[PDB]
Amino acid sequence: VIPAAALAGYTGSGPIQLWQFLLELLTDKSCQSFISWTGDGWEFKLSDPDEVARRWGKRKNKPKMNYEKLSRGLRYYYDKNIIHKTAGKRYVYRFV
DNA sequence: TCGAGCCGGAAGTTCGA
DNA sequence: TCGAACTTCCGGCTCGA
Repeated sequence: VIPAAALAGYTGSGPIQLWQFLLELLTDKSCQSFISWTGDGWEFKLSDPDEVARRWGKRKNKPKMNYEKLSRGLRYYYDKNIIHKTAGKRYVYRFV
């Protein structure tokens, strides 16, 4: 249930691109047991990023990273038109 | 009445060409 | 060698039960 490293298998061919990784993990395995992926147009909410949130901080050899970070670094990520957060709730994320 | 998560700004080091 | 890129630290705002 972690086909990320198996799907990616994308080697140390340079650090991955932030959103490309997140976007690759998005349209990936089930995502029903650890998060919520609607089966309609393109809506993505983070229900329980327990494995995602700790993988995010693990890549940096950092043991634990709360989710506030993503609301932090992901927010400042409005540099390119790639992932915009939804003004609906707070754990609702979206991509263009 | 009380706690929790989200956001605002800046600085610092490294990548590919 | 050049410029941009993503990360992390400090402290502050408001909502629901």
